[PDB]
Amino acid sequence: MERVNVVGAGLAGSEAAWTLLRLGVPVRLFEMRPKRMTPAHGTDRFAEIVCSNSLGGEGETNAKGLLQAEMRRAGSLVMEAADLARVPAGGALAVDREEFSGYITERLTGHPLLEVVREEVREIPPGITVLATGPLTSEALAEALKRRFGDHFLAYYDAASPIVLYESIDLTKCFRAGRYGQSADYLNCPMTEEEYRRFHQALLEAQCVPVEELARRGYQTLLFGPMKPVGLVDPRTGKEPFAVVQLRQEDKAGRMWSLVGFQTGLKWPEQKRLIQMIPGLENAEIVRYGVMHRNTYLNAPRLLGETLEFREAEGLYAAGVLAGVEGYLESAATGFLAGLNAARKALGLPPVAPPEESMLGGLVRYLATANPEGFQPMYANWGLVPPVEGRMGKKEKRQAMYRRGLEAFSAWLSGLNPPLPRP
Ligand SMILES: Cc1cc2nc3c(=O)[nH]c(=O)nc-3n(C[C@H](O)[C@H](O)[C@H](O)COP(=O)(O)OP(=O)(O)OC[C@H]3O[C@@H](n4cnc5c(N)ncnc54)[C@H](O)[C@@H]3O)c2cc1C
Repeated sequence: MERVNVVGAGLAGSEAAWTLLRLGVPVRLFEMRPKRMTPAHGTDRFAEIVCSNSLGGEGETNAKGLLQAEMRRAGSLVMEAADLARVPAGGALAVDREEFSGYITERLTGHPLLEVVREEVREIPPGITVLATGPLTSEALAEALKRRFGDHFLAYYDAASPIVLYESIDLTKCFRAGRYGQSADYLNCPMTEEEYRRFHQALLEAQCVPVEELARRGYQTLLFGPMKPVGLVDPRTGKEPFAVVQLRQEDKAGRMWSLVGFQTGLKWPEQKRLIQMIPGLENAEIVRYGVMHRNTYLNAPRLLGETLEFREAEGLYAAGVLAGVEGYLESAATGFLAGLNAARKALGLPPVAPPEESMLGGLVRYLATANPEGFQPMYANWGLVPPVEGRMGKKEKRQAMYRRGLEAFSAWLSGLNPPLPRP
């Protein structure tokens, strides 16, 4: 019909291309490597794994585990490669990285419907196009995306604060409120002077400014910063608290709230330790840890639909880190969806999206509808899907969520018209 462009042959680009091919749609796959390398890549292989060889935990209480199962059910090339290249790593799905990318490279390159172009794409290609250029998207394409969609809707670094599950918050210790300049819908966690003092020092021991760097500059620094109580009034004392930690709603459904101004580079167990010191958050469940690093991505809530098609550019898609996710598997899975919808478009069919119970479904809903102001990248986590009701233990609830999501995803796949062929 029409040959579809896929820009970038990483995790997301490789899966997109494959999905197009599986549906008999011809692909033009651009990859600048090796003509131009990124600071993190060392080969010219498709889907090169640049760091850890882990695709995440595979257990039935792990959100990444559910996403693995969905992609396996979908006949994903990345999962096929991963299962073949698997090496023992207790708990996690880990791979021999060269075998993995070699297998993926061979399968794609040897497909007759696939044409590979070894060039840096400097402008958005016309026609039906999937952009999947990753955290180290070439500067020229990044600037082309800004020119086309707006210079505040692409970032070159993230600065993400920890996000906690709302249902894990002890709300008796908080209050909704804003100060002048703020929306009245922040959650506030008040601290006494002694509570702040101990918090500040634990932060020293834990080691757009990273929050720990502010502590390091002194006791007063945080208080002048993101923990300033000015303009707030505790309705439990009728007074302005000594200090506060504010939380803001991140997802449309309200299951996920971030700590305001808590961008951080602390190790994950240190973040957990620190957050559980905050009144209201003592047994809060962190579902997305804070990070700050070089990372090119689009503001998905301002730009994309749940289908991963650009809302204001028909037949254009983003996948992977560029689309606002984080993680090898998350990149591949959004690659799959974007490739599926791009293929459908080429075939004159309307777009689809997985259900909200599935991890991929929960993930793309979040990309499309999360809080757009200061949007940060998201990885798979249980905050993304509806909870299971009950008084049974956490592990049992999560197992149920896993089973319900994989079942919803499988039914969705089965309903596909046209269907994806068996692997
Ligand atoms: C240093 C580092 C460490 C990471 N560690 C982990 C980790 O431990 N675990 C984890 O889950 N994830 C990790 N990631 C995060 C992320 O999940 C991976 O980067 C993942 O590969 C993202 O998939 P992707 O397809 O979106 O991007 P990529 O896999 O990077 O694919 C993008 C491709 O597009 C190409 N490209 C870029 N610009 C152009 C252009 N203009 N024209 C043509 N081609 C272009 C690139 O050469 C690249 O091949 C890490 C990332 C980095 C940078």
